[PDB]
Amino acid sequence: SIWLIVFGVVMGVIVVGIVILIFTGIRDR
Amino acid sequence: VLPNPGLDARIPSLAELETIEQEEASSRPKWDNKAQYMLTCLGFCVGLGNVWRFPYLCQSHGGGAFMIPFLILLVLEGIPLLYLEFAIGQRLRRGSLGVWSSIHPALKGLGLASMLTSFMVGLYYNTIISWIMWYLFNSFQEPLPWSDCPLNENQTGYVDECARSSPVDYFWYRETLNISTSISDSGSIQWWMLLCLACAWSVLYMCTIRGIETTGKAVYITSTLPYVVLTIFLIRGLTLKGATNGIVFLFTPNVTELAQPDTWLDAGAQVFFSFSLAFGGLISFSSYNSVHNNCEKDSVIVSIINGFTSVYVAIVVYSVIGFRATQRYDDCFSTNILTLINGFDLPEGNVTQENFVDMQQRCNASDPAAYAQLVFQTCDINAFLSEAVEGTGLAFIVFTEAITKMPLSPLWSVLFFIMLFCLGLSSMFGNMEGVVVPLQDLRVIPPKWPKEVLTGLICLGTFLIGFIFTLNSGQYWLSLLDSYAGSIPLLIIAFCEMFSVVYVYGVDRFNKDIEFMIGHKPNIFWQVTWRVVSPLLMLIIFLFFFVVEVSQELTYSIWDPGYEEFPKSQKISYPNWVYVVVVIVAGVPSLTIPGYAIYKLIRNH
Ligand SMILES: O=C(/C=C/c1ccc(C(F)(F)F)cc1)NCC(=O)N1CCNC(=O)C1
Ligand SMILES: *[C@@H]1O[C@H](CO)[C@@H](O)[C@H](O)[C@H]1NC(C)=O
Repeated sequence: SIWLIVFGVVMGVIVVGIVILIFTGIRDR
Repeated sequence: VLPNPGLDARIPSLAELETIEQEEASSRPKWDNKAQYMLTCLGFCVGLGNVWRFPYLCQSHGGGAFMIPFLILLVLEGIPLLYLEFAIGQRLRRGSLGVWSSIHPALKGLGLASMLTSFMVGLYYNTIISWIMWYLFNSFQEPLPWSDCPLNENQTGYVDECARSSPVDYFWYRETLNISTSISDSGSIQWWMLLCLACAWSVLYMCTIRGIETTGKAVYITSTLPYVVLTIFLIRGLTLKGATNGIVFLFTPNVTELAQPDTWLDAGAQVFFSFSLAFGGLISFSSYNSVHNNCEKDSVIVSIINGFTSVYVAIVVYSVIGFRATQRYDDCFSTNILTLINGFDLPEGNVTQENFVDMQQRCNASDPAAYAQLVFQTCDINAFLSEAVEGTGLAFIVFTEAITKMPLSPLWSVLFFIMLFCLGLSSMFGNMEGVVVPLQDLRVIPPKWPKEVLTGLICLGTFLIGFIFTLNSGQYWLSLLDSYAGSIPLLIIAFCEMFSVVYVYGVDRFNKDIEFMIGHKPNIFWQVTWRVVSPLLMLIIFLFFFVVEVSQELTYSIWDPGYEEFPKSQKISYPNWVYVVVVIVAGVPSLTIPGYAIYKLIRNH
């Protein structure tokens, strides 16, 4: 579904961002 | 003026403020730049609550009969609170819970009522954001999904619901909400709504993960995009066929309703929702500024933008309202032309709007019997412009229908839902601030644990509470928060903030404090409003608010396909149990203020 696939893409980039951000904090030492 | 002993111990010394900015570089957050703070204040005083509520209340009272009271109470009750919150935060270097607890230990209740209010308005606005995302996810389709109706098992009959209503009305109520016929009919969870709610909460967490370390970079796109896109839509809205019809319609208010206490009460309560006053985010955010930051100039700049943006968004809505009403007038007109052309077989194009009533008579005289069966419509445009929209219709019914009638309809749908999504987000950063900072200041989670852990659990907790608005009967629940239940607490907190800063902390100390921070005592404008105007107005509005708004029987609007005059409005009475919910949602926060104060003056004994 177009809405589903757009949703998935948005979720993916958002969760990836979250993961990068949390990891960035782990990097901050 | 009220006896407050030990105040000087609890609060930072005036001389200690000069030796705090360069030695508290750690432990406390700092704005990287004044721009970050100004963009955060912009997003919280001109997010949703301004841009979402104001236009609805304009068209639910009168286009211009509501802006007058709104702009009066913005100046006389809003600017004063905005300055007060900015200054008190900047002075006492703490959040809402830290600030009121340090002015007097019995006022920790004021800070707990702001955290709960902030919780509840966050829960409301993030459901609106989940709907906005549903519509943004369906905006990548050349024929927008709300432009057409579904068929029947015969794949030859349009769905009766859509047929009786519209493609848009059906996409809102059936394809999005899957709404039930009353609040008592709970049904179950709409999985596709649940996926949108998770998306809303998850994006919010990505932006608020390290408070202002992360939200201060987010605001560079989140508080700048909405204003440019709202400028583009202003142009497109003005270039509409009937745009000016609505623009003239909000600047010719009926004055008979300028004398209606409901117009004053809604404007009263809108001033606190517009600025995000009495939530406590503003106090926390101003507490991260330099002690020598000009908070007076900031409050005035934010205010001017708040008023200007309120009137601007009303122009963008009414240009689209005017466009819808004019395409109805025309449509209705073109069908009254087509009834007598089909009845008297006149040449097409012979009968026009210019020559219609004459033709009606010329034809009536020719064959009155053959004119009698010709049912017509009585459709003046002032009857179309003044047709109020219940609920969230302005966003998901009026603006969505009008975008389909525009060319490149998918590019205007994506811009519209991206604008609203960023406004939602900017507003959600303030509301999250107002829940996270108090829970940090209640030392409830292990200090060792990173804030990231606390932020995450608030997002999960509130996400789980928001499953009630994913039900078949969710909208009905969200419309209870739209009741006076969502407002009484805000009016009580705002009054108590004003009173406690002026009479419990002392306005005289507060003036010496501001004079230290910005270099001049606040002028006679602030003095009059802070000591009499704002306080008296807040008390009056609270008193009369119960006199009518609260006294009136709580009713709501149900979407029942099985109802006579079906696509028309059937308001019913909420069940008795629902009223109990309104009491707890509005009472608990309000009663937290005295409740905690009475607890503290019986522990002392
Ligand atoms: O539907 C809207 C806003 C729509 C809108 C706003 C701005 C724009 C812009 F022009 F900016 F694009 C376009 C649409 N508001 C509903 C509302 O506030 N309530 C609360 C009280 N009662 C209710 O039930 C519903
Ligand atoms: C809508 O609600 C009804 C009643 O709860 C349910 O049977 C149906 O599966 C739901 N889904 C859709 C797509 O309407």
